[PDB]
Amino acid sequence: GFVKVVKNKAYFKRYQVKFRRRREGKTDYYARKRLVIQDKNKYNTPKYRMIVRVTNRDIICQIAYARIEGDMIVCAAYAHELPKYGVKVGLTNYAAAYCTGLLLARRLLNRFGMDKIYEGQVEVTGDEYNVESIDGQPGAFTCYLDAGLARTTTGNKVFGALKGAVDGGLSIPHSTKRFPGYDSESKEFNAEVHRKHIMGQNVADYMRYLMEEDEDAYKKQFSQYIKNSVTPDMMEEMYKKAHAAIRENPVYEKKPKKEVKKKRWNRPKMSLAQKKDRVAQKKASFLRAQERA
Amino acid sequence: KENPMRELRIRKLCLNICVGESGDRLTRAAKVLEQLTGQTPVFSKARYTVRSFGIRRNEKIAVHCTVRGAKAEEILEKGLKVREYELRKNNFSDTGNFGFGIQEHIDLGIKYDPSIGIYGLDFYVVLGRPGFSIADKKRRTGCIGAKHRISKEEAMRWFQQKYDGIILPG
Amino acid sequence: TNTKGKRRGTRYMFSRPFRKHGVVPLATYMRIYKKGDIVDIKGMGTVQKGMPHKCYHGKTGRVYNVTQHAVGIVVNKQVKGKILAKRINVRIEHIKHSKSRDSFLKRVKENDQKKKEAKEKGTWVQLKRQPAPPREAHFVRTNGKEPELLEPIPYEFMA
Amino acid sequence: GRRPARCYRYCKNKPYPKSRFCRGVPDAKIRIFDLGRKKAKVDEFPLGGHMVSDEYEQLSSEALEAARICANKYMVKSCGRDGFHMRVRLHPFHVIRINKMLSCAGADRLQTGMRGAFGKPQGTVARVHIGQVIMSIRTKLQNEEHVIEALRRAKFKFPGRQKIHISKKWGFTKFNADEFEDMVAKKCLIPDGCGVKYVPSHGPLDKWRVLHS
RNA sequence: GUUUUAUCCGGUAAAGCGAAUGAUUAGAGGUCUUGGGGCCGAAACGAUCUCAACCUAUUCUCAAACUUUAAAUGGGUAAGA
RNA sequence: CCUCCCGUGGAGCAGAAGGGCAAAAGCUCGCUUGAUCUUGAUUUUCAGUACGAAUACAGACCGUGAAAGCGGGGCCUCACGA
RNA sequence: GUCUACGGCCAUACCACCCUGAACGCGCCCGAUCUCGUCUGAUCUCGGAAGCUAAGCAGGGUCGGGCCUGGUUAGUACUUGGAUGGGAGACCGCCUGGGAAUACCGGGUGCUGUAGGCUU
Ligand SMILES: [Mg+2]
Ligand SMILES: [Mg+2]
Ligand SMILES: [Mg+2]
Ligand SMILES: [Mg+2]
Ligand SMILES: [Mg+2]
Ligand SMILES: [Mg+2]
Ligand SMILES: [Mg+2]
Ligand SMILES: [Mg+2]
Ligand SMILES: [Mg+2]
Ligand SMILES: [Mg+2]
Repeated sequence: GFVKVVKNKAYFKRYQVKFRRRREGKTDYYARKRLVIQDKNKYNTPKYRMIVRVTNRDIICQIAYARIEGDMIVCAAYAHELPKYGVKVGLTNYAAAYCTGLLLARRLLNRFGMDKIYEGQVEVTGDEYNVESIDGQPGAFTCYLDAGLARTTTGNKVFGALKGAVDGGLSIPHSTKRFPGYDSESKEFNAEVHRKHIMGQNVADYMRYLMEEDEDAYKKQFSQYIKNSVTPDMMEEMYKKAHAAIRENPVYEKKPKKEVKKKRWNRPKMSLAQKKDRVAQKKASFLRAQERA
Repeated sequence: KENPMRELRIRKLCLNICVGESGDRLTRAAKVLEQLTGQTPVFSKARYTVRSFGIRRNEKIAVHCTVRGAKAEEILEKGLKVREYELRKNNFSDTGNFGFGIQEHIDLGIKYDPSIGIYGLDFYVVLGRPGFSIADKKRRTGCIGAKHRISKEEAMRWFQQKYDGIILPG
Repeated sequence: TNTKGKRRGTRYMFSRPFRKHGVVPLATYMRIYKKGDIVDIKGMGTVQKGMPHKCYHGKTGRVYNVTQHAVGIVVNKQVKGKILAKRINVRIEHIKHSKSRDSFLKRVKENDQKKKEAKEKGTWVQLKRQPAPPREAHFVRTNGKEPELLEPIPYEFMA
Repeated sequence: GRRPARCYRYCKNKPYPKSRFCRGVPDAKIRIFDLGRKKAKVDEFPLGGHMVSDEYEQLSSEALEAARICANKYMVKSCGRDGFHMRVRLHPFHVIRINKMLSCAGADRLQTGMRGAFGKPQGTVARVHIGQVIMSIRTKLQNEEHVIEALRRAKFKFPGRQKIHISKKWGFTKFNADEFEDMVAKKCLIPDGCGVKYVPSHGPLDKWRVLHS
């Protein structure tokens, strides 16, 4: 070329790489510093954050506090363990986000032994609710939402998970502006379409809307809903009994697997002797090719 | 034999009309683009002030709009019909996407209107493969990798197979 | 004839090290500072708030007050022929724990454990660390090898 | 018009280069630093002879110009215009100043003496250390005496003490003359113009197989 | 107005410029261009010769208000009731 | 003007220079008035006086943000008066 | 032996190109009724699950560049303290202690914390 090579030797010599998770595009350190750092006059009082991460096929809800050697996770809930009871299809939606936030809330409260107190909002409605600490009793668990790189506009599944947790009984500071019920025009919160979103009524309306226009498009969209026959009329009761089962048993038990032979699926790193031998063989073969001409 | 995830396809079409000045001419050009695309266009301010072209900084100069999907396919079809399905060898960039220009906007479908000029325009189609969106996504963005890229030769070949075009030795 | 600006002569003092610019690592915030512990004041330039003055860069002091983002440090400053204990408010980005104190307290704990163990097992043991003693008598074997004879090399002009 | 060089012989100041702070510097007297057959290849001129300072001092650009001219004239006389290549290894980067006084019969005429005494740029000199090379001449191996005489004649244009040294390197390269031939044979060195390129045994093997081919 | 043992602090001397920022010498190898042009090329400089600019790998010499690296001397703290 | 690719910042951050900064401290939007009411402590010049400027708090009342938080002028070093 | 989520240190981790990827996963992918944003459902937000490892990603490779760490450079350069040492000076040697940096030549190419999966 005739243009200066921008990425020459000196460019790499002076290049400073960013943090590993910044390069991976996973952690916003500007938000993390404000989010995980405790006041110095609070010393070793942990600062709890509820990490919510919505995946292409899963929802991860975790509660963690920062330490020097790394974040310490005290409770984790996933949307892939929702099929253990109630909802089995249509995960990674708003209703499953509410369910997994509620499951995380109940599981953490059960681990800490605060269940009879801080029952949360058992009767589900979309209106705001904030648990209040009972005097003479252990205080309500307080954590702060970690949305990550998600765009926190109205109707986000991270706020669905937050609503699930605050209905489960955690004291998470929030507002109703980002719930799906909020009207950005009149600056008002409907608190009923939010309950519809929590119970998955929008998805059911989509199903019965697709049925009346394009049946094959309905099949293509809700293909797995057809399997095991999840229908719009029973979706809300499915979610209600899923919430009931979450409240009934939030304890997680692990799945054991140890009878696995130690098989390696990766190529090991070559040794220095092997690399030198490879270079020598390549030189010899090149000279052989020349002498054969 | 060929992975279905490697198929070339049009990402955007990126129509652009660069009227020299602002005002009624620019408004009529915006009406032209909206009529052609069925889609509201946007204006472009002038980055600097140049006396030779007689434009001031922050003055609305051009109008443009990006079109994606089947509408992009149809608009590109009309533009190439006007171009007689022939393009110069140098009309293709080294990044795998290309473009051309149309002198009069009424020879492609749109009928003349007396309250509308004879505006010309620029087509610049951007090719792509499934998975190019990872360079634009917010969380865990990354580059596409060398084999997944599109070369000038591949763009020319795709033009020849799809629109049975002629690559003139320009 | 010198200006009295707060940051005169800090061009390299408050500049970042090579290829260590950008985001401040979060362990510096995750450290814990109690009252009475010993900290070194450094003063990085990425954080412009709560900066120490240039006369406290490289000094070492004792923490007496802890706030949300800073600490109060009692640090000795020499002015003419007197040393006075100044009290400075410094944000935690500009400080770190002094390892001399950590090593000393580990030594104290280890010496107390040694006293307990030695009183358990009867035999006395040495705790005061002594300076480097003179080398003791020893034999140096030749291993049947005559030592190499060394002579100075002749001079020659090189370049 | 110019002060005696004894006034600026010693390195008394910090280096004062021509920069954005030292403005208005007149051009140096020496503009050409390489003479003779500069295009000659490496093997053409095996012998290299340097002239090496023995004093930490300042050499003026005028002195460098005079010595270059003298050595060039003698080398052209003895070895011919294509038989040698000379390189001046000192560049006059240090600006020397002058606090000009009015050279009339009056001190009342705004002379001010030592007030505001910082001076205007007088000229440029080069700083040379003990052991540093001032001039280099490379040529055929049989012109050793001519090189020595040219450097001896050039010595008289400089203030201090200088030595003449027939270096052990091949030409202007940094490799020893006795080890040069076999290194070129085994392709640790590749000629290019007046110098050679050292080819280490690391890098891509494509650069190795463009060699040996 | 001291050493020792731990432990931090620094950007001077030196060094570097085939490492950034400025300064600067010479050749070498490539191929685009409003470089000159080039001798027989208008004719498709049918051609390809030279000099530019540019790029690449090198090369000579430098910095109080340049720097990756980086001393000696030096500054702080600790060595318990 | 429009499009793609490279781009460690070689731009910008009011101004002198130096430092600092990249899903920043830069650019563009949205909402705003913490450039507000208060008491002390401290740092800088220093005599350890003042002014100026600054740092960390505490008590009000607010702003913004979903929130953690951040904000009592300007990213820091000057821009002032018994 | 690995991956996911959140990380600590922040290139032994970066950059360029090539090869391989079982299972979960992560992704690409499909769509725009609802939530929400656009000139454009490209990004963002939402509802999904036909196909695919082509890309991201992971592991490996390159007499690779860089980076990290050694050897050399070199007890050299520089330097604390000393002398009624040398020299016209410039500067230099010695005594007493400390002691570098290029070029050049080697080796290495992330380690690890918490929680949860996959691997007969
Ligand atoms: Mg944010
Ligand atoms: Mg005279
Ligand atoms: Mg002087
Ligand atoms: Mg200094
Ligand atoms: Mg120096
Ligand atoms: Mg340089
Ligand atoms: Mg307050
Ligand atoms: Mg401020
Ligand atoms: Mg390498
Ligand atoms: Mg010595």
